[PDB]
Amino acid sequence: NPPPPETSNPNKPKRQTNQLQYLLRVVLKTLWKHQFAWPFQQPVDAVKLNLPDYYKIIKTPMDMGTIKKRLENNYYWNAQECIQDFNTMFTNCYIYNKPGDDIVLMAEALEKLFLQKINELPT
Ligand SMILES: COc1ccc2c(c1)C=C1c3c(ccc(OC)c3O2)C(=O)N1C
Repeated sequence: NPPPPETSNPNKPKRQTNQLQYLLRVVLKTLWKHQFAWPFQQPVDAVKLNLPDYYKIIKTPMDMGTIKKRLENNYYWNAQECIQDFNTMFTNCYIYNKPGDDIVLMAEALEKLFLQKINELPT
């Protein structure tokens, strides 16, 4: 396994915004409880899951456990930065797999719920 994505970085500028607060309290914590959330709650363990090709294909890994810790650590500058991490997580799934796979059906449903929840954010 590669090292997991960082969740802290002292020289990176931090910020707390209403939208980032909402992304943790509402968006992530709601997605987390979905029946299809479990494959996305932690970095992919290529050794445990027997996916030796995973990090040969996926060069910008991301998962909701990392995102949750980044939100809790006020790692992001703005909501768009966190939204980009969700989008990276979803697109990684589509890239590593192919249409119709169970894991892709799961990501497709989670992506639709995610878009529903970020359609309107606080001001
Ligand atoms: C307990 O956490 C788990 C357990 C098994 C899981 C995953 C995470 C997450 C996966 C995953 C993918 C592809 C194949 C796969 O299994 C063949 C798979 O399995 C994939 O793209 N992601 C994100």
